[PDB]
Amino acid sequence: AILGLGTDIVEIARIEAVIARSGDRLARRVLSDNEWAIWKTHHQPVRFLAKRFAVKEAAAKAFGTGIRNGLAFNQFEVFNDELGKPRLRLWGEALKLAEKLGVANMHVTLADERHYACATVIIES
Amino acid sequence: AILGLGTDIVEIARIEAVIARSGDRLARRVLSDNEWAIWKTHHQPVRFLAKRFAVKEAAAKAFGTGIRNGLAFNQFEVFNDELGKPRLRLWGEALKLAEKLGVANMHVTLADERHYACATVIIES
Amino acid sequence: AILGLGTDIVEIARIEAVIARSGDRLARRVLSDNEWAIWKTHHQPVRFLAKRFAVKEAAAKAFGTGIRNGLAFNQFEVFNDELGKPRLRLWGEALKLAEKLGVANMHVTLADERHYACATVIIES
Ligand code: NA
Ligand code: NA
Ligand code: NA
Ligand code: NA
Ligand code: NA
Ligand code: NA
Ligand code: NA
Ligand code: NA
Ligand code: NA
Repeated sequence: AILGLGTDIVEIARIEAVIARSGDRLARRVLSDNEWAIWKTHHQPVRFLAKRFAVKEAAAKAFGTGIRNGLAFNQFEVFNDELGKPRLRLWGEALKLAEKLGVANMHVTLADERHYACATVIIES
Repeated sequence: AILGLGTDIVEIARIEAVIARSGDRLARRVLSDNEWAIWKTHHQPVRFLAKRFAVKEAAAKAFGTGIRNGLAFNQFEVFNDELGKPRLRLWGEALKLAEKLGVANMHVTLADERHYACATVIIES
Repeated sequence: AILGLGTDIVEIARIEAVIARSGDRLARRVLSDNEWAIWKTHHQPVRFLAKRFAVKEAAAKAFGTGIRNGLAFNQFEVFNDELGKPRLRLWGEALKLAEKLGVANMHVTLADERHYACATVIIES
């Protein structure tokens, strides 16, 4: 029943340094068009981006494919449900891959301390 | 089937600072009566509290309840079995919630370094 | 169904300090023959060893640390498949224990930042 498992850890100060070197580049690689617009106006953009990077990198690793099946970051996004829990929403080729794998349930968890954000994703049939 | 997933990370030095500001308040909030009695005489109270917080916060996220404070920290506790695996024991509304969700198994794992403790919890039917 | 869950976090500088004190001792203890051969010529050997330690401690916790004696980190070999995905290959008593437990699938995920490596392992029937 478990189709894949993924984890990530992000050092928030490293993302801050990346933004200072190359501006919006990291945000546009990692965020969807929708999420990019929220980062542009967020009050804690570095922490927002660090936590999203953690979730989306964990989700990409959970899907677990090489370049042949690229779950590009620009075809899925994270949102919070009514309880504040992170949830994944997929479209385009990202959603097509989930259908091909027979993904029936996705589990997402995220935590952050001052200096690090960590996330785990499990996809299941 | 996986019913929920939760993870947490705790910066031990942040817990140390919390204790310096407000004494036993954090311990009284996170620990059950039984766990409080061990903390009172523990040789590493800060680390004991940091690791229990990580496990119990991970566990609350795995239950992922919309019941306002449905998995209250004062209604469950952690112990180790003969294999060294951390285990959850629930009473009151916490146990009622577990029964309503149909929880048949609870998997808990915990790790700590000098500066951080982390934990992941999966509940399953 | 899930047979076990384990997580670990490794402070890389702690591994680096161990190596400065006792050289190859740690690597020779925890790594399998295959992993030892990579450690000897790796361009980032300390980071290699720290990440392997994270997987081996996570996998040990998943199987159950106090189960038996004669289990050892060098029997939890990690390798990369043709996609670069980390995978477990078991030898000796670890392989026997897996067969006794009815392990049908093993899921491994690993992530590293500059100061920490973390891993989670799930074994399943
Ligand atoms: Na921190
Ligand atoms: Na306190
Ligand atoms: Na204890
Ligand atoms: Na115990
Ligand atoms: Na348990
Ligand atoms: Na700390
Ligand atoms: Na540490
Ligand atoms: Na050594
Ligand atoms: Na780091």
